[PDB]
Amino acid sequence: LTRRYFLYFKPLSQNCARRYRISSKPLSVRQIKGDFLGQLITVRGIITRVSDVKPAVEVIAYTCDQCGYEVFQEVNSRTFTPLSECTSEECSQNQTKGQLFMSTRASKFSAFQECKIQELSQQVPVGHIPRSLNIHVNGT
Amino acid sequence: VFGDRVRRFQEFLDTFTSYRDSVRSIQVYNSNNAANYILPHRIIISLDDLREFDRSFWSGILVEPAYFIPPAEKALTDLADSMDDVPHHPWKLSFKGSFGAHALSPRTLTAQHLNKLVSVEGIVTKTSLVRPKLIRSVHYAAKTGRFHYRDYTDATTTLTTRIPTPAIYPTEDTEGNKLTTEYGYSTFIDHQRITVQEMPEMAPAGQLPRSIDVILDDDLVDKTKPGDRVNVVGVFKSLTLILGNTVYPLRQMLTDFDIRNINKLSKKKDIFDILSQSLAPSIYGHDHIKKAILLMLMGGVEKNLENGSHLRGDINILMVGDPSTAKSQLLRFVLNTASLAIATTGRGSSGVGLTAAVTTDRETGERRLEAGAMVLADRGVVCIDEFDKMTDVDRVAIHEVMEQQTVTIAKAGIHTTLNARCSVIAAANPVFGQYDVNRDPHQNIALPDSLLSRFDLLFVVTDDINEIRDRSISEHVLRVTIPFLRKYVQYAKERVIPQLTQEAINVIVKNYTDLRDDNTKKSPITARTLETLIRLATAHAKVRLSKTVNKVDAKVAANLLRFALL
Amino acid sequence: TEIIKSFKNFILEFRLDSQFIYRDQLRNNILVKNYSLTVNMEHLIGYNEDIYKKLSDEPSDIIPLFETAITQVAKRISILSRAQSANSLPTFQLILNSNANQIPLRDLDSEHVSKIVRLSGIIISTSVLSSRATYLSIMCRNCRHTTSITINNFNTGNTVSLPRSCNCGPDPYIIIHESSFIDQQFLKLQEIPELVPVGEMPRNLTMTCDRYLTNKVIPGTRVTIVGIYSIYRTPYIKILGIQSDTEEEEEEFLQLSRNPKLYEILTNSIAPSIFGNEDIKKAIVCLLMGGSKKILPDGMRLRGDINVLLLGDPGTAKSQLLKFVEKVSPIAVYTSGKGSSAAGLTASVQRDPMTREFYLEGGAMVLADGGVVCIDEFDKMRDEDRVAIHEAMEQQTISIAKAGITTVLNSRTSVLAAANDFQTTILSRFDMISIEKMKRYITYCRLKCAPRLSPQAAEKLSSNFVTIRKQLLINELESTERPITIRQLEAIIRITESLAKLELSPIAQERHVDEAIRLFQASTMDAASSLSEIRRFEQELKRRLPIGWSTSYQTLRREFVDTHRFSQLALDKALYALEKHETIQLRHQGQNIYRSGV
Repeated sequence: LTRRYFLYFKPLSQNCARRYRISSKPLSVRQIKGDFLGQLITVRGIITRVSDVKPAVEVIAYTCDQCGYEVFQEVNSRTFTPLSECTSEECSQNQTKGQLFMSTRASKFSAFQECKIQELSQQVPVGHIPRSLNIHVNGT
Repeated sequence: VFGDRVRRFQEFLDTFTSYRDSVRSIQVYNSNNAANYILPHRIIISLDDLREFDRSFWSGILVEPAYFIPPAEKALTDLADSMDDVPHHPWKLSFKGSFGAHALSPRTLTAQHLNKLVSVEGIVTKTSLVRPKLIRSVHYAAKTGRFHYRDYTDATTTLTTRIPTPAIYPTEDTEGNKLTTEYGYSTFIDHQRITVQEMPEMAPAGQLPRSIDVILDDDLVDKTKPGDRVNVVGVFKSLTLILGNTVYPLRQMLTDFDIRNINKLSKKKDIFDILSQSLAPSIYGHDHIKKAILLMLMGGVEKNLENGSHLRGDINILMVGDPSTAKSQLLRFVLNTASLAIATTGRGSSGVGLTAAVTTDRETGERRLEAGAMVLADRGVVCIDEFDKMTDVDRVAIHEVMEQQTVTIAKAGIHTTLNARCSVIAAANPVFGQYDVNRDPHQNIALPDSLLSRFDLLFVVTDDINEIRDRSISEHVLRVTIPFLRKYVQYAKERVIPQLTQEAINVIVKNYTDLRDDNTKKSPITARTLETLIRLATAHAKVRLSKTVNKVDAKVAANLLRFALL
Repeated sequence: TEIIKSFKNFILEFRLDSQFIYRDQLRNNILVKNYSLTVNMEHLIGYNEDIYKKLSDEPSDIIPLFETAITQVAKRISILSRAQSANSLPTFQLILNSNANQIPLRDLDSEHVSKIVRLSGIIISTSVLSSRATYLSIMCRNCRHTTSITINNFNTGNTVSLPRSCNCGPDPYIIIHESSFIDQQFLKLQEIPELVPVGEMPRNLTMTCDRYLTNKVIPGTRVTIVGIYSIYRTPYIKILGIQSDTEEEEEEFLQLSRNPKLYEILTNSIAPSIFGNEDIKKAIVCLLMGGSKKILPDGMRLRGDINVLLLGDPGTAKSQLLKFVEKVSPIAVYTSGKGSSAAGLTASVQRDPMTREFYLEGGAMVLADGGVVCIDEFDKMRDEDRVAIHEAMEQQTISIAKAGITTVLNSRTSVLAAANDFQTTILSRFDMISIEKMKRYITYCRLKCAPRLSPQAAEKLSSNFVTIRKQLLINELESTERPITIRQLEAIIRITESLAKLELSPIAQERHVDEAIRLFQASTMDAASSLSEIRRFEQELKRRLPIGWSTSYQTLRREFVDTHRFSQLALDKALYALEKHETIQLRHQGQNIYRSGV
């Protein structure tokens, strides 16, 4: 919530891989095998489809006038539901369950963008077509 | 009941070291690839060593694989742990060989022998999208920095049905703290759902095809594509589907009396004319057209070049003329007398054509495919009547599959190609309704010039009223056999491949250079026609089943050219 | 137990033509693993009177006892056959067919319920191959106890129900599915529509089909079903067996066949109030059987049936003679153009009211196997049925390409249509543009004889063809553009075969061909009543407006209007020829200028 920065990674090259004697190989989209879901991969390809930069929320901030304790919920999927019921630490021990409002300023957003990477022309096999894959980027 | 079966499989593996050295080779290949930094952990078991070694174990595998397959894979995992001595996953099995009565057609596959393993061959119609599934999900607690994990089971991970445990995905901790989804330490196993029906040559053609569904694991997801003949081996489980563990991608009987008859009819030089005249006695005339139809249904050679593209062996025939004759009556004869043939009307296909139909789904995986008509017949013949009514989409499709014999489909999920080495028989009608010699021979077809270049032989049948020739048609229609030419055509297709000689190269070079005359007088001659001028020769040379070609084959091809061009 | 020994003695002791018929059939079915056998009711009534009457009275309690005796002898057959060369045996379902009686659907009453019943009809629907169980392992979720339950012949208040208790409370049971399932079908059957009263539509019946006879019956044929008339009030049929396809009458038919003016009185009898039209009446009465069906040894057989088409103003029995051909003929059903009210001529597909099953609603083109079809209002045809009737009128085969089933079927139908791109299907696909004793003679003639033709009467046909081709060529080279084919000559041959077949003779003479040419001349009189057009069109496009803009249906309307050669049919005919000759410029103009208009 108080993250001023954005954390990102980058892999090692082949020159640092031959030195001291893999993790970063140029992978095709036909060379994905299914079982690489969760490994860091370096894919090479042309980009045909790109989208506009859009703000996607990460955490939804709700404010109340009755208690003052602003709550924050975390979303993970593409969609979500509005938490109209109060889950604060003061409304649990109370008969009243007063209305909550949303804040578009205290909520943390991210510059989300989808892209379609395509398979390289000479890396595709004989007869096959260059199928695509989706890349979801965020931040800077 | 588990210990006795695991010691019997250990004794069978100690007797036969062919699987032990194979799994040691699997492990040393994995170690060499790990040292450089994979194979999908399965060993095919020859069933012929299981019948003579143990009869009861063989019978138990054939009647109860749910109680016989997991102790054998437990023995295989124990052998993989005992054969390896380095530090630090399951292992599966596979079978092959003859099955007897268990090997059957899917149309004859009924409610009997459920639990028993079924070997069934056929043609695949659809191959769904590859979908990953969760069998284990991990999570992290940031309040203390711990890691938690949960496992998932279903009715497709074991042969026996386990007690159903509907494990809810953890959106909360047991203490009540927040948590996140550790994407990456949780394994993913992909599955596929393919459909397979019976082959059109072995099935009693006239009926409906019956298809079945195969659920596929991670290992064998890259070896399936539509349009190929396949043989699957699985278990007919009914929660009705088959749990396919072994896939192998891959007709009149001949006696010794019929081979004497076709060897006796191989050296007489009057065989071709009477064999061309004996195919349809209900149709008067048109001898050279059925001579080309005889050369058409027997085939070519299908030459595959070294390190390059393949060469077309198939021939294509287009037939035009007035609609009074038997062009629509010849398709029924060529459909009922060939080895395998598919006939379509040319207009009325529910998909986008006779290839790459509609794609939609309503089940769990929201992707499904469909097979067309040209992707089913891979070596036979297809017949399209009313060629002028066929739209441009199928015309673009047959422009591409004519001399390349491959079809490429760029869908949202499917980006593969498949073989279409078939021969087309097109029958068309003019747009004016009638045609005579005094009209020009180019605008009467009302087809583009590229389609005239795609089709090899264009046969024009005239029907102007003439009192001399029209006197005997009434008494002829008012007035060698069928099971012999089928055996003749398939024995020529399977045994003899003809090669070229110097006696038949020069005469076809002379004929091609003499016609390249027709360009100034009546018809365009292309480079593709060079190829079609020797295909037919080879044809005639294999009609006589000689090991090489002759000069008379090029002469009868030039005679067929003079009849179909002038 | 005594009935067990009696049925085992009936299986291993019945003799016919000095051989057992059930032992070798059981060995052949066990060797291919079919798990079924064909028994006949006539053999068991000829063998034992203590079996058939008890089977007819109480089949539900004696039939699974016979079934378990069949499995008891099958186990012995399997263990003695497996030991010769190269465990778990299911309950062998028996099928049993007979032809001792054929009761109609209207004779079904409140009596003889749950007894044996055999009747004929037309299967309209085989909807969903559903699943049931035959042996299932059940377990509990509380005290970790499991067991199993078996059923053999009982496949809404019946036999199969889960136990409420084995404390675990109500329903603690879980089905262990992979250690356990059979197929079954729900079918619909209706009575023959040729014999159904005019005041009410034909009723139907529902039936349950099990394991060994699944997917054996295509919907739309003459099917004889034998089973149990049970009650679920509503009746239903449990199928246990399946099969399919007065001397004074023949004396008076032979006396009527000796009359020389028979054709003439037949024609004076088919038209009681129709004034005139003898050539239409003879062509209607000669288009029933068709022609000479000949099975050549090369496999390319010839079609025997023909086509007849009525055309004219409303009235003059265009739909009244069709009722007489619906009630006279062996197999025929009355329908109309684009189907009818809650019925269809072609393959009509609808939705099921229960469980949303996609299934075919009905069809009269499958139900007319081996006869004629008769429709009204030929101008009102849908595009999804026109291609099917377009192929069936010349090839007599109906091909379906659905994802569930892809069946081609022998239609074997002739058409007797009435009416008021359509020009080629009217002028090319059509060749012509007591009562119980008569129907019996028509059926005996359609099954018994296979005629031929003599060359002495065929030379007149050859001379007629030479003269009509030499005479209509004057009208055809004069750019009238209306024809003459060999298909019409083959239809003339089929007409002569039908006319020579009506006197029950295998030979033909000049007596039938002199009436056949007179029948054909009225059709030719009704049918009778490119350089220039392409010079016009092509020169127009080419040298007038290459963009084509400003030159469309207006401008041709002007030129041709001002050249006095335009007929809209002629205009659109030359044009469709140009798009169709793939003038791809004519393609292009059609795409634009056409509904761009000018």
